[PDB]
Amino acid sequence: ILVIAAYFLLVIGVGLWSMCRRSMVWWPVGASLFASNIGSGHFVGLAGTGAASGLAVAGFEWNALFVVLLLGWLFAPVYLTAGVITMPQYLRKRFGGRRIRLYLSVLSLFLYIFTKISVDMFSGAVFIQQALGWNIYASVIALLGITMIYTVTGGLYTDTVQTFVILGGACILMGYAFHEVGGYSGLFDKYLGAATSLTVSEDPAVGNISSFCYRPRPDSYHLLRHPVTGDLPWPALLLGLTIVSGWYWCSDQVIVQRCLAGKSLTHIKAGCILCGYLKLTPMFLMVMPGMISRILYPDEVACVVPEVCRRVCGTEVGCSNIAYPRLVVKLMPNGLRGLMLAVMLAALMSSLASIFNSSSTLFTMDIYTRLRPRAGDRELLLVGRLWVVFIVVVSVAWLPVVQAAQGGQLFDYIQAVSSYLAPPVSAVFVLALFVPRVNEQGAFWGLIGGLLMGLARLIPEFSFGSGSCVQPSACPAFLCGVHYLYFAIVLFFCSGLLTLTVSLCTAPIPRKHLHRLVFSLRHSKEEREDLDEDISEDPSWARVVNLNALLMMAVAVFLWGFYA
Amino acid sequence: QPWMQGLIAVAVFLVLVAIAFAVNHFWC
Ligand SMILES: CO[C@H]1O[C@H](CO)[C@@H](O)[C@H](O)[C@H]1O
Repeated sequence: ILVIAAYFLLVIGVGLWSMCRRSMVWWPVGASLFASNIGSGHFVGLAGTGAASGLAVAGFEWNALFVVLLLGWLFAPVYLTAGVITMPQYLRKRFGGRRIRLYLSVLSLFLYIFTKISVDMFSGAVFIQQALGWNIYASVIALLGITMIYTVTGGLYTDTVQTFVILGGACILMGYAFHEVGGYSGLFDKYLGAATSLTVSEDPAVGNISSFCYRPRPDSYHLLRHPVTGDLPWPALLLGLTIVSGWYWCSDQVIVQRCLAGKSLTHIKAGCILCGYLKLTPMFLMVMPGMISRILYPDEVACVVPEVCRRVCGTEVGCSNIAYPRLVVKLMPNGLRGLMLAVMLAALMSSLASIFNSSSTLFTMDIYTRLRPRAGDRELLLVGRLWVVFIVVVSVAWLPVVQAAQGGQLFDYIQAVSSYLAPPVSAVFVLALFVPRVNEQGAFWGLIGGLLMGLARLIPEFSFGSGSCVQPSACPAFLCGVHYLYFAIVLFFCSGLLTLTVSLCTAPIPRKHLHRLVFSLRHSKEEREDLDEDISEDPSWARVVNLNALLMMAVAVFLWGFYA
Repeated sequence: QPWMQGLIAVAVFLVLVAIAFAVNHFWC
């Protein structure tokens, strides 16, 4: 309690001093990106899916690496040269019309409510539930209260200290966990025996457990699985998640807002390099501790019997997601476990601050100005604060859906939901950035068709439900058997085809309106038609960043290959 | 042996990057 009290005192003091009293260097930008992405949701989801499935889930985070450099090398020049403050404003400038911008902003807001805020709130809730032994809803209420206090006092230099604290805490935890199990060879030589001894299921619905998925998966060690037989197939990883990460980094407002503040293009590229190098790390720092929790505490983590799972977590399908919280509750020394919770709250606060700022700059700027062209600055700030409060309460209301989905594990739920609605935005952004032929309605109709098909495939997911081997969900295999990342690829391709079909069959857009808004015309010196910056880099720093980017890619590919 | 397959992945990625930069310098 002393460590938590000291950390809270530090936060209150820093916030009070900040309240009383665009040229960011590369390292603060990289720290801001990492803190915006990494939160309690990432730790909980990665640990839970590592306990359930294995290291393959970590390959998701490693695939967030590559796109960042694309974000740093392909779409950042367009964002800076166009002078676009937000992402929907870019499409407002390039395409025109107030229908595409408004709809895309609304869709991004919904992707926020059930991809960023709700998962982080539930992760903080499970942390407090495991540590403080409260109910799930009471834990959500407590997290809401403490996050309101943090926002009122702390609010927004801080990125570097947040990242340093998070990395230090996670490194301490992994150091004390690996020796607890006996090391890397200790974890790899004893993981497959993590099967629980309780397979009874006294309820006559299933009787004896099928003894197929209570044991760890035989291919749990392998990062790459079978294309059809194995869960999270490699076609569903390499191609499936690149499309989603395109929206996450290169197209979402959170990352571009945390990235547009760089001093120059070279500083932005170096910050992206730092973020990728820090993205090498969270595999070791999240997925392996989940296996640690599975090994030391198999009966309390790998439960399959509905009764014991309901006792432990309140859900009969999950309890794989309590891998990380339980781990810090017991493994860490008695004097510790305050610093670990402080680190977790730090990650949650960084993520929520970034999300709130991005949601404010999305709704308060795009929609409100589209509705109220002129308003006072105080009114704008009040609208932003009210939107943050409303977005938080909406995510809290949506949290019960997050409670039990995609087999009871959270990160698979994030990947599934983000594989249904993001690919439309990804296809629209790619077509706008690289295909001049696209028009406003050509992109809009493809986008709305992709949304309709995604919703049609998504409604059964939370209608019929999901379950484990004990009680598989009752839904057609044709509309459920295909992996969510496979459906992401298919929907992305059909949305691209629809957008191209509508565009080539309808009146194009003149080129005079298309200066510096397309990656093929970043360096054009001609004037714009105003349908409604100044990037530069000296060769020495440019080549330095290019070579270190190549080295970072080499390291990422090496770690990809090393874990099969 | 994880290290040998990791080295193979590094080699194939290096060849891929070399080809990409070659076509970049050829097609401008
Ligand atoms: C919420 O963030 C997580 O899921 C997104 C896709 O939604 C991935 O791109 C990212 O690497 C991962 O950390």
